Amino acid sequence: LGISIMIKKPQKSKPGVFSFLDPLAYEIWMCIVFAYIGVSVVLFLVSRFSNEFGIFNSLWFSLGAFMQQGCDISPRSLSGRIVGGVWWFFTLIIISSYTANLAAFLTVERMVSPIESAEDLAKQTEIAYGTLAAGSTKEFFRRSKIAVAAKMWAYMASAEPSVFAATTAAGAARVRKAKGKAAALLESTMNEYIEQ
Amino acid sequence: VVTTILESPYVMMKKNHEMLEGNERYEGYCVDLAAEIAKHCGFKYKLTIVGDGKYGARDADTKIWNGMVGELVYGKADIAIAPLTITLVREEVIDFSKPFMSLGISIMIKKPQKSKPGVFSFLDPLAYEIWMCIVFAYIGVSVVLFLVSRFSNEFGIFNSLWFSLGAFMRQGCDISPRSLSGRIVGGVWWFFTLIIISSYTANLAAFLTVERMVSPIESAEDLSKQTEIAYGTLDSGSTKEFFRRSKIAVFDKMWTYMRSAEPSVFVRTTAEGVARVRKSKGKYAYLLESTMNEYIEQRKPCDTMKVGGNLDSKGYGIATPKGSSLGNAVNLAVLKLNEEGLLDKLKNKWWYDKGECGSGGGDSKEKTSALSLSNVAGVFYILVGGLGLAMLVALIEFCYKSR
Amino acid sequence: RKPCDTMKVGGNLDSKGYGAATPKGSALRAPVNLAVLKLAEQGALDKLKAKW
Amino acid sequence: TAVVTTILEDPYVMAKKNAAAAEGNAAYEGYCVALAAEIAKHAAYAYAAAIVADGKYGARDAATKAWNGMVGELVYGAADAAAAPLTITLVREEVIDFSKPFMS
Ligand SMILES: O=c1[nH]c2cc(C(F)(F)F)c(N3CCOCC3)cc2n(CP(=O)(O)O)c1=O
Ligand SMILES: O=c1[nH]c2cc(C(F)(F)F)c(N3CCOCC3)cc2n(CP(=O)(O)O)c1=O
Ligand SMILES: CCCCCCCCCCCCCC
Repeated sequence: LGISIMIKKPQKSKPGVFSFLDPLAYEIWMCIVFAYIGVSVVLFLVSRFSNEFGIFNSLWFSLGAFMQQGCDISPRSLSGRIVGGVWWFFTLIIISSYTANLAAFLTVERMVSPIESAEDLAKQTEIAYGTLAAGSTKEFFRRSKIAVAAKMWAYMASAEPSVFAATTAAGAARVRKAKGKAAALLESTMNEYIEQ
Repeated sequence: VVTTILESPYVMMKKNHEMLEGNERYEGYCVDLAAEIAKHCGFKYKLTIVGDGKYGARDADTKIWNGMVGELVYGKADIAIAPLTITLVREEVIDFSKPFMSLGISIMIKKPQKSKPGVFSFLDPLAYEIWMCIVFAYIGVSVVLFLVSRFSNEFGIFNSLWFSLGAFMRQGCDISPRSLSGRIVGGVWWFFTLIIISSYTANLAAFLTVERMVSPIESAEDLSKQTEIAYGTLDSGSTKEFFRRSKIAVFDKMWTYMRSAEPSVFVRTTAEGVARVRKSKGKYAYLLESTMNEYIEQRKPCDTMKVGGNLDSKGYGIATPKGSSLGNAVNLAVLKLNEEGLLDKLKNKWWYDKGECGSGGGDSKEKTSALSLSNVAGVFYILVGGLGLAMLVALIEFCYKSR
Repeated sequence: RKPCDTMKVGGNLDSKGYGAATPKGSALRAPVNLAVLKLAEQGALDKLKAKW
Repeated sequence: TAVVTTILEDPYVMAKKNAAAAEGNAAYEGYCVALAAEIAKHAAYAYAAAIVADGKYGARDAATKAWNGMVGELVYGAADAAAAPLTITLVREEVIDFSKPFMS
């Protein structure tokens, strides 16, 4: 056996039902609706000074224009064409932005690398790791003359909270409650008994 | 009878110094250096802190030394294993070792973090020149399509501009050209708009995926050239008096700037200077000793960093009074310690191994967040502006038609 | 001072130093040490390096 | 007078164009010749720059403790100053007496 890592088991992390709309915040998703109503009413207003752009027809055109599809009708006056052009530019930017940020989400999530060895845990500093208070594992690290091992010991010697655990039952509990923050360093056989 | 100083990384008191104080208790870089000198030169030294708490300087009228020079010229102490900026007046009164560490006047700036995304940021993925070329390409294609359709179909200027704008924004075109020369223009503009929109989307995805942070200032020459960021020293000291007695082109500018500038850039103490750099987001740059800067950027909260090389080089020695038989027993020890790779090992350990933060871990720190309204609102403003303008021109046309 | 196909990146790893050496136990030891220290204080060694 | 010992070919000491036209120390000038002009005015001596012959900095040969080149020209009393880039080393220090670094 040997000294072995122990980390919280990664959960399945089921995605939300409406997770497709994460790449844009909730404020954006509602100001889109409110700007759509505003545009559909202004286009009616401008067309109706005194054709086909009633209010229902105008809401249909503006919906079509947001979804990049576009309808059979199109404004045929200068002051309706201005509204059309500006709403077109806005929807182009918003849709391009949604796709770009979704690609960013997927790309970043794909390059995820869990802490797999001791070297990776040594370089990384986001997760605190703690041995038992008094035992052969702590004395190992104190007497350790390996740079990576000494790097951990230098870290474990001083920490704002006590990374050390008094009891191995406490050590298991600390990792479970820390939700990935605590990484116990116990013997391999006990580790394989606990995870099983 | 070795002296020392209270500087935190160099000679420090352990936790509960009251419980344990003295030779076997004191810690610090100079402490371990003294121990290694003993290992190379066995001697009976008792560690005594400097009484005055500061380094040497001779009052003009008094003409007496004090601190680590007063404790050595007057036989009050044996040597001084501590940071002495070796210099002319101190060397005329003490015998100095070969410099066991070299340094300079570093530049200290706050670590650059991502700014608040300003409005009109949606047009960052493409350079300004490309946006201008897009505008004038649209206005050139529309007029050419008009001319073509009016050599040999309606496609007047007002309707051709609408067709081109519709084709760019990927929204379906109302009408399509029927001639051949009217169709070549349509095909070319379709290809162009497809490539441009694909480029914008792809580059924006690159912007959001991996982020690069650039230091606003790189070196002291560019810092003098910029002058948008205010840079200040300590009030009075070597790092301050250097700029007055400097005749290099850049340094005279960097002095005559801070010589006459409001408010007071000069800081009372280094703690206040680092606090001011941390407070002001990017407007303050601090010019301190290189070692102090390197040490500070390692401590919590690790919110600062050192940029640029050292402006002028100095050295720290191990002072020893002129007549001492220990005078030549320290030069050789220092040179051997330097050559063995032991002094560098010491500095490395006590500055990076005792590091509150590490650069080699979490350097990427990759995290992606939902795109807030702040990023986008620059297009909501344009949308509402366009609507207001449309209503305005509608009333203008109405009032014109009515008369 | 050579065609810029190469560049220096990163800080130097170790430390060294050049000194205007004098023969052991000679009469030009102290004045030369003073001359070098005073030159470095006034930047006459930084004006020269920036030149060549 | 005093005799100086400089190494060559570097950025430090170079031979001027029309070296044959010029004579004495002026026949070759460089950074460490300009330096070894300033030190004169603070130690007040008139020298004549003399390039080392062997063209090596110096090390005691393993077989025979003979110091070569620029430090050798000092140890054996052949010439006095060493106004040239001699790295400050322990082995050279135990034999010869340096100054404080003029460059790091
Ligand atoms: O011999 C000197 N050695 C010095 C060593 C240090 C440091 F190394 F940092 F400990 C400092 N500090 C600079 C800022 O950080 C805290 C104190 C000042 C020194 N001064 C005073 P100066 O003349 O103003 O440089 C000397 O005189
Ligand atoms: O005292 C010394 N002075 C030296 C001066 C120089 C330089 F001035 F830069 F020429 C150099 N070079 C840098 C590397 O490329 C070749 C020349 C080395 C030196 N060495 C080490 P070595 O001569 O390589 O054994 C010394 O020990
Ligand atoms: C469909 C036409 C839309 C026109 C949008 C014009 C954008 C103007 C933004 C200028 C900001 C310049 C900041 C330096």
